[PDB]
Amino acid sequence: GVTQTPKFQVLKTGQSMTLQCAQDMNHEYMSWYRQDPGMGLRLIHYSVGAGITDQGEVPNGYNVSRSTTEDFPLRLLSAAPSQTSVYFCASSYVGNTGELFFGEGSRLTVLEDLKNVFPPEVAVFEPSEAEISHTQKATLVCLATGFYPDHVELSWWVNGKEVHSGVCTDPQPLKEQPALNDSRYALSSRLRVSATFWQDPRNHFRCQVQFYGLSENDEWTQDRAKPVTQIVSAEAWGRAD
Amino acid sequence: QEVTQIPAALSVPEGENLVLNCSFTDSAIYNLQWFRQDPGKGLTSLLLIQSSQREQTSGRLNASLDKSSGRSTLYIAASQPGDSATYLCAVRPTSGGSYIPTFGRGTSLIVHPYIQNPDPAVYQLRRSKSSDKSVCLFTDFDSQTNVSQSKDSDVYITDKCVLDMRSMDFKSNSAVAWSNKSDFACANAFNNSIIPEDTFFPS
Repeated sequence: GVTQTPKFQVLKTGQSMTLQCAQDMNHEYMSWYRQDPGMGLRLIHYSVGAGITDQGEVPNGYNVSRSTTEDFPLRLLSAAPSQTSVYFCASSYVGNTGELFFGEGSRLTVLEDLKNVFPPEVAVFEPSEAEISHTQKATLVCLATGFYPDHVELSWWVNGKEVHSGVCTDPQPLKEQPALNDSRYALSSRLRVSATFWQDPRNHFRCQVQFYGLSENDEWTQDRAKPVTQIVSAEAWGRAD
Repeated sequence: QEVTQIPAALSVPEGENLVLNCSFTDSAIYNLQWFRQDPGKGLTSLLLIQSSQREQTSGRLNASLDKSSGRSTLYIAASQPGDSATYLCAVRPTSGGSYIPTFGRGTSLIVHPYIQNPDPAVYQLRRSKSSDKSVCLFTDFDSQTNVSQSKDSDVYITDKCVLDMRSMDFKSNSAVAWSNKSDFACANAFNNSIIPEDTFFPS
């Protein structure tokens, strides 16, 4: 397969960084793309073979090398805000079918000031008694708010087991301050169970949000906890009421 | 040289067969590949059509290719809510063409669930442990119902999503609205969109 790292990254303007891409399919061809809203996938650099490298459409500000067949590093010597994007590495056998194999992507946010990075606050709202009486169902809502960048993963756990049944999370977070490019975000999710299940006090419901933020090496001079990668959670227990 | 995908966005009720188009200005291509991309995830390959092929299939998916006209069509039979995603089309050059692929901007597809028994209602959900926010849930509405944005500064309304209670073979739509624990009951948040006159608004 194709493996790129890191999956998420926050950089302060000027910092250097290398996005890694490795494939174990003996593919001779490797390439890097950046994907931006409505901008589609744009080729940055490509390598038709080990030792060979060529620039793409938006090579500006990026450096690549291909000393080996398995690796194709994309380096940002001095990260700029404009380089905030989702990066994809793709490979394929030289000729053959031409089938491209993509990595999972690397979400990078470059900021002038890291003070704009905030972890999510997470809260769980318990089922409405009116919903229970009207439908015999009970919907819990998890709300994650005030985070930036939008590098999060929300999941529900019932009695320690991750659940997918009866759940749905907003496809995309919403901006709390619409006009701002670095607006903080909010994301909601719902978990619906039968009223009887919610009415059992032994049932434990947990909503957790993994937030990808700063590394425990970045300089932080704020009177608040450094917004490092972390999990923020909220929980509730069923109630006979 | 240029890849165009239309419609840019497609909304349809589940069960309907779907048609997605991909066009390219340069007929000299080595192959065409269709991908699926879920929000915040990577690209999953769906079908690959070589220049020497005219059709490729995989389950409910089947794509055709007409190099001369610079066209490829992806057909999705009896669409399902799970088919919702962005579909991307890409073509690669032939005869020493830098091997450089060209990607279209994609088609965003939403397949809406059929709600057998609509039961539109707005419910207020309390506490986060108290002293936090005011949250409301608009739920069980038919898929034709659209949720718009509020005209208030301290009010937020999410997009709608469908959840499936497997055991009961029951699906339901919902949207969440909230404000800041104060002078504004969230049930009032949705009064900016078109909703059933019989929507249930319990206190």
